[PDB]
Amino acid sequence: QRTPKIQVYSRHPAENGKSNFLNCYVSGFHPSDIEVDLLKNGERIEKVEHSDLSFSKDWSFYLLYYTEFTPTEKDEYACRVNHVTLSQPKIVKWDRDM
Amino acid sequence: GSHSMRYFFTSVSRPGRGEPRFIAVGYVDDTQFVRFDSDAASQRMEPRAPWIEQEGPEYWDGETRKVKAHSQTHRVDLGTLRGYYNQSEAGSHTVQRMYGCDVGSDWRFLRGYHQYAYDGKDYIALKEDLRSWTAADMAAQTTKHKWEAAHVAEQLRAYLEGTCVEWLRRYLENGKETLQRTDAPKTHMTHHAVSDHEATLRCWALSFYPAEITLTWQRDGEDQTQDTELVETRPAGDGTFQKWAAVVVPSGQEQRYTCHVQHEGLPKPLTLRWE
Amino acid sequence: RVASPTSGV
Ligand SMILES: [Co+2]
Repeated sequence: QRTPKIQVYSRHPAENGKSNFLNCYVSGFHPSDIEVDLLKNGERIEKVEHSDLSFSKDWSFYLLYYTEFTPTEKDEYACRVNHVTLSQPKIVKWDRDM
Repeated sequence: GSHSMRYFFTSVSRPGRGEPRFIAVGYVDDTQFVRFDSDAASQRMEPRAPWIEQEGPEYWDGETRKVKAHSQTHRVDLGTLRGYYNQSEAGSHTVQRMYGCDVGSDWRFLRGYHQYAYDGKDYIALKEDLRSWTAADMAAQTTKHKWEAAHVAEQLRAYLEGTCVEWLRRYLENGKETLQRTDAPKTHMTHHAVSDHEATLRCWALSFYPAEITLTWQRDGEDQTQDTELVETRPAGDGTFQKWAAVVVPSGQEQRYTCHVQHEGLPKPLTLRWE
Repeated sequence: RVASPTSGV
């Protein structure tokens, strides 16, 4: 019924060459079943963890997915989300300015 | 300041095989402190904050037993609701429940709540009087008559005004080093040219706790909402939160714009201007 | 501390 809002961002201000944590925050969605991958240059990152499922006052769900990463000049990072409300996976690129 | 304890329960039916997925989480303010996940190996309520780990075996056994009982209650409910709504056994459905209590600065009871949803919509909720029920439709009305006959509100009221507030106070004491500490937003402003005569100013608030915050832009000392963007407050992943607000401005006019930051951890609101 | 479960719906 409700499609996920998506924010992709780092836990700390990004500096190239300095390890950090890549977050994908998905919220405002329903039902709870959802697929979230973090991508490095288009490829799935293997060691991704997520928070315990919870929800807001309007009953919509939220989850944080995260993994360690090192921002660089050359690597592209992204979040890929699929959900019953999406005809195809939505990919949101990480931008260190947001 | 004020404080709350809240528990959140989600059950999702799995028509193809097996029992519903069941996940429960408990929070004090914006800090998760326990969880139960039916998919996890322990099959126990588990700690998620240092200050709860000191609770003894009787605590953990009791919490585990009760949360498992919640899981079975929801399993039955999913069956009951499927019948109420005349639905197929083939589809997946969701039950959600949330309850908790708020206390004031003096740690006295402020308010309690207990609400229940089916498939993401209000189903039944305890009113603020902790005596009455809001049933959203006729299935929920059926439930409301059942819960009246079973003295359900009396039991919830006793919990919300008693056990809920008593243990909240206990937790606030045991976890005081973090639960009663506010982390003020670390703030800064970035500048991003959008053309050779227009630029985005982005006002950042980072690493703050609790999550409640207000970010506002002013131009020449009057609030501005046109050409602004405010993102939803988001978890940093380390227990703190982040937020930013941005505005597009004509280049060279940056000094007209001030970002104002209000947060419990700030005695007086902060004002930021572009460097 | 969690509450005890309520009656079924
Ligand atoms: Co998982």
